[PDB]
Amino acid sequence: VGSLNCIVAVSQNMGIGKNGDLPWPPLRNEFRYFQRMTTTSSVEGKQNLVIMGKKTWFSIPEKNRPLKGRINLVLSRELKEPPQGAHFLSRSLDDALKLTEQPELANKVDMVWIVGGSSVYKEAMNHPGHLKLFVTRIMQDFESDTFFPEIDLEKYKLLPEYPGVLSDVQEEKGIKYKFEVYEKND
Ligand SMILES: NC(=O)C1=CN([C@@H]2O[C@H](COP(=O)(O)OP(=O)(O)OC[C@H]3O[C@@H](n4cnc5c(N)ncnc54)[C@H](OP(=O)(O)O)[C@@H]3O)[C@@H](O)[C@H]2O)C=CC1
Ligand SMILES: Cc1sc2nc(N)[nH]c(=O)c2c1Sc1ccc(C(=O)N[C@@H](CCC(=O)O)C(=O)O)cc1
Repeated sequence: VGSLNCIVAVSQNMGIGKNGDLPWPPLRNEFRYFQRMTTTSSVEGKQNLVIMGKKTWFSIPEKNRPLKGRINLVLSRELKEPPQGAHFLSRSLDDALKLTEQPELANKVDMVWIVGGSSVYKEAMNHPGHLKLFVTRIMQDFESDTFFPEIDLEKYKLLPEYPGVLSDVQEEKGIKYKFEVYEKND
């Protein structure tokens, strides 16, 4: 198994969701960035693993589930088995990450990407060791009912460059946004 990473898009007021979807209208190139980051694996013969809560799973359009080219894992303590289309089910983040070490996955998984929601982002952000956050800053306020936890900048350093991530301001549908990469090690 390789690196541990979170990825999120967040408004200025720290919103990530409203009513089971995103706070903003569809930003097609932003979605494509999510796809490219989470799918792209530098290691031959491996895929990346995506870890998500149950509501996040059901917020992805059924036509796009499972996220293609990635191993899809859902966190739930109420489900008895993975939802239709998903590959794995875990009862805790610690369990999911230990599973990547088991014989069924140990040599299949390159990067791990945590794709939300709010509880798993908060727990991940405080997981030991080396972790990166790929954050899209949506530069407007949007009504939301689900929020991103606080990024502790004493530990998470905003990187001044990263290969493959555009540095300039993007704009779709009249909404400006920018890509950021943070890293901690503790
Ligand atoms: N802007 C963006 O980047 C993102 C936006 N979103 C949005 O956020 C909303 C969904 O997020 P949110 O409401 O936070 O919900 P989650 O996706 O976190 O789903 C919560 C459910 O997942 C299970 N769960 C969560 N964490 C764990 C855990 N560590 N171990 C075991 N089970 C866990 C629980 O299910 P159970 O009760 O079955 O145990 C819990 O009720 C939607 O609006 C979605 O569109 C989501 C991700 C990213
Ligand atoms: C669950 C997360 S993490 C995240 N991080 C960033 N930067 N942007 C987001 O919008 C999301 C979301 S919400 C989301 C909902 C649907 C999809 C989706 O349907 N993705 C498909 C299709 C992508 C595409 O149509 O461009 C894919 O990754 O293959 C992706 C993310």
